[PDB]
Amino acid sequence: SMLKREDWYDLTRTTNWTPKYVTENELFPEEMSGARGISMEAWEKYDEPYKITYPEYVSIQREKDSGAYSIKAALERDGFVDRADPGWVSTMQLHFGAIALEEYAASTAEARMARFAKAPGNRNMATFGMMDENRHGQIQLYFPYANVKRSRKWDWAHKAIHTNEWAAIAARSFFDDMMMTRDSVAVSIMLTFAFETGFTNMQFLGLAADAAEAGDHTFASLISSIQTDESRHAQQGGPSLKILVENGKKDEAQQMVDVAIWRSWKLFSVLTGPIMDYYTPLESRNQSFKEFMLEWIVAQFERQLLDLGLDKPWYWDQFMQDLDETHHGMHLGVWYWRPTVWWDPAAGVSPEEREWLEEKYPGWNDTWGQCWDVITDNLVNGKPELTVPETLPTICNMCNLPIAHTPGNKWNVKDYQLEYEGRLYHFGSEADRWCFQIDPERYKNHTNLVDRFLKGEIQPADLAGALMYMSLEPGVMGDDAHDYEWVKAYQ
Amino acid sequence: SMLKREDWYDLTRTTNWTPKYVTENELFPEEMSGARGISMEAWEKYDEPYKITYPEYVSIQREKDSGAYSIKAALERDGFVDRADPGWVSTMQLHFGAIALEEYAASTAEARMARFAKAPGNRNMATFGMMDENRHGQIQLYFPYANVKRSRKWDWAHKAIHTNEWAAIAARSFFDDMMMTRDSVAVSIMLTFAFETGFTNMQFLGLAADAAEAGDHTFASLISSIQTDESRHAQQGGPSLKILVENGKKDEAQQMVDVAIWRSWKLFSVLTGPIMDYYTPLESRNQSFKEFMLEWIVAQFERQLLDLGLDKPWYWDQFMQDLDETHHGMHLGVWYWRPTVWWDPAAGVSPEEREWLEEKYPGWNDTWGQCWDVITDNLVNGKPELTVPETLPTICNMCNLPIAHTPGNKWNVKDYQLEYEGRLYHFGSEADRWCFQIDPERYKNHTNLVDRFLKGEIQPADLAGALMYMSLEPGVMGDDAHDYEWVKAYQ
Amino acid sequence: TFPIMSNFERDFVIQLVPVDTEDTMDQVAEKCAYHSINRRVHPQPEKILRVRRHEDGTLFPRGMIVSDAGLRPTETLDIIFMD
Amino acid sequence: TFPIMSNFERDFVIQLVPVDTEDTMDQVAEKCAYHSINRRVHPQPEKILRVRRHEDGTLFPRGMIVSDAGLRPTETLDIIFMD
Amino acid sequence: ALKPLKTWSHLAGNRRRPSEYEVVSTNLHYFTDNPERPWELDSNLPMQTWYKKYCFDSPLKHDDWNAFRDPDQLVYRTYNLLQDGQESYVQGLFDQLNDRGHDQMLTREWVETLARFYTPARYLFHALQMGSVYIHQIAPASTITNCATYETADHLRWLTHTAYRTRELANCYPDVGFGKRERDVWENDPAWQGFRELIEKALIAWDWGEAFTAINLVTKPAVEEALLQQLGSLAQSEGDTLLGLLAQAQKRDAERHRRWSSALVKMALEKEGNREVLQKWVAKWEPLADKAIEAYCSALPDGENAIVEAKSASRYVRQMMG
Amino acid sequence: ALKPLKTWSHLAGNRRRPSEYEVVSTNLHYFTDNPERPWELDSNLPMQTWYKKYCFDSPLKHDDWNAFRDPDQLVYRTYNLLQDGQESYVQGLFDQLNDRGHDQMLTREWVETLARFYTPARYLFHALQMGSVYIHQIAPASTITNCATYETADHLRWLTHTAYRTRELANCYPDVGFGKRERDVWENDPAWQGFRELIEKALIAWDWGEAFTAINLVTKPAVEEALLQQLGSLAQSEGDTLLGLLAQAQKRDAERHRRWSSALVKMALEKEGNREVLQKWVAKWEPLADKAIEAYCSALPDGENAIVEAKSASRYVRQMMG
Ligand SMILES: [Fe+3]
Ligand SMILES: [Fe+3]
Ligand SMILES: [Fe+3]
Ligand SMILES: [Fe+3]
Ligand SMILES: [O-]
Ligand SMILES: [O-]
Repeated sequence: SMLKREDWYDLTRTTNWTPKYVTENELFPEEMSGARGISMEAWEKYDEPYKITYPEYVSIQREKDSGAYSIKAALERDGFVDRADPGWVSTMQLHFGAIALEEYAASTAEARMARFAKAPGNRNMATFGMMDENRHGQIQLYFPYANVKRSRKWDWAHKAIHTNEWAAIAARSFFDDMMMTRDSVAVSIMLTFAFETGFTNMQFLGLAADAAEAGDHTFASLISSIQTDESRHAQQGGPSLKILVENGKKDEAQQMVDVAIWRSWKLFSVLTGPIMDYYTPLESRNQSFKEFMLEWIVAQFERQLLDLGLDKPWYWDQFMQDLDETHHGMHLGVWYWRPTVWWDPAAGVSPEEREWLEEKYPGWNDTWGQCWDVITDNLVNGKPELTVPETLPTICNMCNLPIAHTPGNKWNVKDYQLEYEGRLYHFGSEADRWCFQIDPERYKNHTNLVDRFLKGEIQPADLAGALMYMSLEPGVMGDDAHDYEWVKAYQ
Repeated sequence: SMLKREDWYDLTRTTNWTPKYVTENELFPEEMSGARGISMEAWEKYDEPYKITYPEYVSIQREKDSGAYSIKAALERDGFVDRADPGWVSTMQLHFGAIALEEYAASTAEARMARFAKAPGNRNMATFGMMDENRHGQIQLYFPYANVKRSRKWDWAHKAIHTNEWAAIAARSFFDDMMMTRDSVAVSIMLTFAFETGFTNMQFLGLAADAAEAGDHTFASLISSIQTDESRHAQQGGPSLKILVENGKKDEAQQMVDVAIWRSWKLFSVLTGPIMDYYTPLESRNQSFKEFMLEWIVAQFERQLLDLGLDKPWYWDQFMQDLDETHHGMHLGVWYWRPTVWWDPAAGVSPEEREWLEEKYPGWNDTWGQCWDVITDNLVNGKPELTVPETLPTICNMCNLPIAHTPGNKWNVKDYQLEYEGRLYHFGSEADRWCFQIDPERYKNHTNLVDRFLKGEIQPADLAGALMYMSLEPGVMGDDAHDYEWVKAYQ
Repeated sequence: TFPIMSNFERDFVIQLVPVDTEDTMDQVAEKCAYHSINRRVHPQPEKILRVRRHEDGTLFPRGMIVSDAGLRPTETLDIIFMD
Repeated sequence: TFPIMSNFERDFVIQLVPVDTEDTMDQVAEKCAYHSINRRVHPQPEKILRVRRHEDGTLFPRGMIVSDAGLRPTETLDIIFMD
Repeated sequence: ALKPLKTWSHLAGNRRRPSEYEVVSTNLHYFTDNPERPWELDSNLPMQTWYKKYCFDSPLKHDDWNAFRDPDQLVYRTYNLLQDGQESYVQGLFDQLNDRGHDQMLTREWVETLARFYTPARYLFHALQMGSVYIHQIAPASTITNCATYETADHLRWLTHTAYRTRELANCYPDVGFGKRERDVWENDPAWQGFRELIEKALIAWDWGEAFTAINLVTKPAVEEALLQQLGSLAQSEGDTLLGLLAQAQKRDAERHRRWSSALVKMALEKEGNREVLQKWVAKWEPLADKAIEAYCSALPDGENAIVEAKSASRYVRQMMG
Repeated sequence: ALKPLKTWSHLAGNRRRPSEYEVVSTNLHYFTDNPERPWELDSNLPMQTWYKKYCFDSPLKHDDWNAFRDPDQLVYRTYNLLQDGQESYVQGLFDQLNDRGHDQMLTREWVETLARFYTPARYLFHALQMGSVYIHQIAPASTITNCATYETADHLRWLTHTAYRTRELANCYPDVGFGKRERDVWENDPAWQGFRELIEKALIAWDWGEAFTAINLVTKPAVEEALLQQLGSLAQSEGDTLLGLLAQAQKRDAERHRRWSSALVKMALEKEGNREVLQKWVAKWEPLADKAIEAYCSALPDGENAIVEAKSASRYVRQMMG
């Protein structure tokens, strides 16, 4: 016969002991552990809600891959990718390039907790989390590898994070700050709670939905399967937060949550927002980026913060309003500077699309539509040279994304500058500047793309030079997804 | 460490012994064994070419189902079946209704060999074959079951073989004769060699190809997976044939092969021929039914018969010519009598389709096209009542299929009648009558649908009565697949 | 009622066609034409429909009746166009 | 060469715009308009382009030169339409 | 017109949603549709007569054998998942016990006991395989047939374990005759003649009901208690941990066969007269089973005790079925 | 324009078609792209300093650590297929040995030996888990990291087997203190102090090269020979067939860890000076391993012999790596 899990589970996490040959501080260095004065005994109250043991893990995960890899092989010779909508293709290339190696890097963030967390249950769940991200990094290399012969852009699934292309810098800026350079406890909070529980867990659900809707069952099964691993390790932050609150560290906990949620939001505004409201075909749009955020993200955070005894971040109201604009600016920025990215941005501003946008965002045509009006006229009148840039946009020193906002009739573009020790920093928002001010030494001498350009690190010092500095060459450099097909609707 | 298979395989088949408490004839009754005077020692020379052991079997078959069932579940909510071409839908409903329970019945044909074959290696391979058909019957119930809510026609995947609908009678006529009522050795020859090796092994390959081409990946994976099990047990006939030839039974072996190949061909002419040349969309037709038969079936048989020291059957030349006609008649018969079947037959005679038919079959429009001309005019002139029958076609007493052949300018429809002990039998060909004459007691008092109608067993004695006798009711009764859409091309 | 199998010229299939023992070959042909002419075979106003035993090809006189044809029940008959 | 960040009225993004220390606010505005006017912002022939410090809103005289503006390198400037 | 159902029409109004098992296994045989002419051919063919005499005319009766349900609800898909796990266990035992030289540690005496008592079971196990595959082809319902289907695969499984181990033993003790001598032991050794007479005669009991009884109710319990239980326990006490664990693993398949056999008897007892029919067949066959157990176990060390235990345990199988 | 390749650009012109393993595992770390500022933030953060000091400045050197290749070519997909099979074996042993009351047959003396020598290893095994997960996060190449990744999962696997068995033992012998006392034995019993001092100190050797050496080259071989080999053999001779087979099964994971560790040392020896760097770390740590083996094995029956065998076998692991 066999024992029930509940009868022996606790012994798997009864692993703390009192060091004698070394000190506790040597074994669990504060910069790596983040125990924050809270004792080993108190961290032992940590109790993960979603439990799993080794044998259950390998059995279950074995079946997940059997399924996902089986779907891939069965649909491979069908060549769906060769007849898929350009916007969908670009969606995947963007996805893989930004994510693949960051997923893998996350296995090291989990490993940070597996070694240094003082909570035994946290160390074992992080070992499974480490394995999950190992899987996510590998399977997300394996799937796009099938398309390397179709376009050099697919090579960026591996390459992107190894380059200085602006989007990749923004990605590393976020990921290195949230999970690679923080103590164990901070990681469980900022990565596991704020980013995975708060954003990606639901997003991957929507992504898999869109993939199915687009007729891409391979990618649909991929994302769908990866998503099921998320809850298992995204759970880690909750217990850590309760421990910090139960003791005297609620403000420290609140500050980590505030920072992580804002940084996650900014990355999201550029990697997901544009895709939902512009790349996905009008007929396949269930809801708008804003509707998705409210229904699936914002409500859940409020719910969660309440149950943990935390507050809504100070910027919550601004965050609410920004749902109308931010992504629209990131999309316009990405499309205008299209040759600076490794995928083809879809304009998404045809008459039909613009009326939809007006529905979902009253005032869009008077604001955002204005810029797109000039772009369109130029394309109609054979002046495409005016739809590509000749300079670099101002980059935020925190999120490393372009500083952009409401244009046209309700012009409201602002820069939250900051002079610190002789240097002038630029921020795309109040919260971004705040993230810097609460911990200046963490960001101080970092330089964004513009800072480097102005320092002389990009040579030759021009756009062609900036492009080589970012490892971008013809073939991967982006252009309009549907090859300006939508222009014909205007003559 | 582990042993290599080759080192211990033979012990798994060293299982014959000399009975003492019973006689050899009691243990292996001739009517069930078919040892045919050839000794136990001589049957022990049986040596299957594709070997497999229990552990390898469960491991490999476990993975096959994991894959097939995974594909099904991943594509289920996509509802492909709701937007698939009507001809494709009808192709599957026909497939499942004819096959599903016959696959299951085949597990009993294999079991016949597993018990009664005197060749040890034959008994073990038949045990795996028994398991294969168990799988084929179950998975081919499971997959169509997903569509029962879409149409009552899907219920025939289970029901068909339990009814007296003419197509089902033709199916049981073939299957019961080939595998259910023959001795062990005869089964290995007629089922395993002639039908599975000779016909279905390659056909399922083409079927899976067409499914993929049609965009039905679920069905494509299903058939593709089932096909891989075929070789493992279809191999059984070869060794049996060599044993019979090595000894003094070449003529007996030849006669079984001749019969089985002809009966298989007739069933094929109605279940596959029509589908390839009429149901599959013109643009998705790789080759014609005739081209397929020549390239993949005929050549292989000649190859095989040569290597075994057997001849080409006496009817080979006629069989060659019939590739031009037979299926065309079965298709016309099925479409005209459409309400008598459980799927919707696709006419497949649009201008584009008719020119293709003329290419693949020079003389089609002058012969077959003639009948279709009258049908079309009637449909164009609003006389659809003339495109359905008011009587029953003459049925062959061997294949239980309609007696049909070349019409129009090269009219060549013939009936190979035979009077035997006071009764007049009708046959759709020379070989069909021959199958009866070489073994009259096997078929003698069997009655086809027409014989029953004329005997008074179908009451009320009219078409509406014949329809109820065949368990056919509105909802399942067939009609034109594309709802006469193709008629518009003629006004 | 007497059953016979009708193999109508230019048609593609042999069909069951019940006739009467008192029917004339011309009347037999009329009953057979019902299931073939204007269904899948074009009419031939000029020609005359004749009936001949399918097995040996014996041609039956237009006026001969089923009862004297010495047919076996279910006998196959060819219905052909002639002058 | 002196770098400044251009926040052009009605545009959606702030851009890097290198200017010269001897440039006039009008000449600065001209260099900024290059990256915004006719790209994503419509011209306004009637109006006049003016330059004001983004942080505090200080309005600079059309004729003042960069060298006397007491700007910090990379300073953000609003280029607005005025009478 | 006919409206589509939510399940197969023969399961419609089943109350609860049909399981995968019911969906794929039930009411599949069509030869029972026409008792007077089961097959679509002349009604006087030898096979027509065979099914009418041994299936339809059996003294085991029911009005609806198709109502039978396997208690384990085994499907092909789940059968392979189950056994793939069990084989991973047995293969691991083989592989790792070989790694530590398990066979080299057996005593010469035990090695000789294996040559006599163990290896030759490949003949008895294959005979069981043939015995259950016959039940498969003559049973009146598809749900009954499937149980025999998977049972047949299990018998081949035991044969295979035995063939594999015989080779390993021959490699380790090439002078014993492992692999060569088994047929002569099975045919001639008095220890095997009880079982040999029992299975040979049972293999020609054609009536589906008597076959089920002779094979499943009488023979298998006797073989299982003698070759798996008794020999298995002896193996453990003699230092052969491998055979001890192997026999226990195979006993799991045997337990499953007893479960469905028990469920079929339970269903048969719903009708008056079947209990007597079954007890009559058991009284006819039981004496040969006693004889089989006696000849085999009496030759083992502490035979008299092994005999009492085997007789007792096998009889208990039937006693608990009523 | 750039033409698409047939593989990843970093593997282009690799001669032979890249395997799944190479496709998913190679050149994945990006922190090694900028040695002066590994992370995309201020270059003076504590973590920047940590990687520059313990990864980049290590005395173990290569020009291209990314060229390392796991000899077993383990991927996530294949790791789970492999271990799912091995767990089916171990779980089967647990399940079926429990069925035959294996634990009830142990002698009181052996049960007490288990409480002392066996159960408390959950602490040593978890420490190994922590030890290898640290190697994961500080290694200079992704192919090196992955080996540590799967090795960490294996250590958790052993911890888990141990936790499960501790419960079973506690259920069978509730008065022994199984499950409660382990921490006190690990902390206080002289038999465990050698190992405890060794692993605690090794857990703070931050240099990736020294961590690899202290953990993989010195500590693990000592733990494996003492707790798996020696205790495992003793178990078998004492009637605990379960622990004997379990330890042998876990040894398979240990063999795999030695294989990749051996391949990494082989690669390191391509460069002049690394042999000396490694031998220097081994000379520093080896004395603590001897101490660990001595305190543990001397307390076991026939300790002096167990000590010689463990010392000999563990040293042989390194000797065969040169
Ligand atoms: Fe992930
Ligand atoms: Fe994650
Ligand atoms: Fe099959
Ligand atoms: Fe088959
Ligand atoms: O994840
Ligand atoms: O098959």
